[PDB]
Amino acid sequence: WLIKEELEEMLVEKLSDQDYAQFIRLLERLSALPCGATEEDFVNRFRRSIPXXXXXXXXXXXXXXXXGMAFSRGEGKRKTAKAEVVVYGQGSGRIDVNGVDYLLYFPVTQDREQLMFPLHFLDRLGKHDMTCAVSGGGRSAQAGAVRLAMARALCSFVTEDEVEWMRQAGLLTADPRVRERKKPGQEGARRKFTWKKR
Amino acid sequence: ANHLKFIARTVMVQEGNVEGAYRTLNRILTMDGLIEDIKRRRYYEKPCRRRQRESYETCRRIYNMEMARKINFLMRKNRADPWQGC
Ligand SMILES: [Mg+2]
Ligand SMILES: [Mg+2]
Ligand SMILES: [Mg+2]
Repeated sequence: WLIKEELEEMLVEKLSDQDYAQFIRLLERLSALPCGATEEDFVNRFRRSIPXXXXXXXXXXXXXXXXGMAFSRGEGKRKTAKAEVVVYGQGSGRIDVNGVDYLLYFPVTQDREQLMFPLHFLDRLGKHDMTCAVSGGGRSAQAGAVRLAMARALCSFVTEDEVEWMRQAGLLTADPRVRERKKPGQEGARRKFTWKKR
Repeated sequence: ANHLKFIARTVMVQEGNVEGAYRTLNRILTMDGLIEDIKRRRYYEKPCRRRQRESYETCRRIYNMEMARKINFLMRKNRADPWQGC
């Protein structure tokens, strides 16, 4: 149904909430009965239509000319740190980061687990071969950016169904969480200078 | 004390449920006004301070009676309304 503002525009008249409510109530009474032709037109005046769109946008794959092989290139961004991950569809399990091996670039076990997440999800763990370039921020931020980029580059080689799973696993959604600016007259953006009653 | 015992204020529990039978006896005493009287009679209450109680009670009973009636009279018209959005 129209908003209150749209009926206000249609009649060139200020309205009250109660009034709007009364009317819409009446249009429900109208829809409640057998619907004639002019009846339907009438209620169509007060009808509007709204869009809804949900799909993770699917990149068509890209077959490289050199080996004749297909790859997909993802970009994740988390918290001062961006990563790009090219995933090759036929792998040895090789995963290279900034030109060095992923074990050496993430000596923190936790990070390697984060990395393992999408691949262990899609059971592809050995199947794929990834090249990686990441910059900005500290280690966990980096491992997470690679998580996002990878899980993004992994939806070319996955089935249309597993995509909604990765969404509900929350893999492809960015982390909105970031540092909050200190505020002046305070300490930590939240933390305040110790307050004195006396 | 001169009366035969166990005839007065006696419930006998049926099918062995005690709590139910106690609720029952309680409903007896409270229906007859004995609980309000025990509680009243823990301490004294002076004659004046008693007519005040009486009168406040009886006013309040009148009000609630009337208001009840009025409510149950207007009850019909609680029905969902015919003329809406005239
Ligand atoms: Mg702090
Ligand atoms: Mg005795
Ligand atoms: Mg009385």
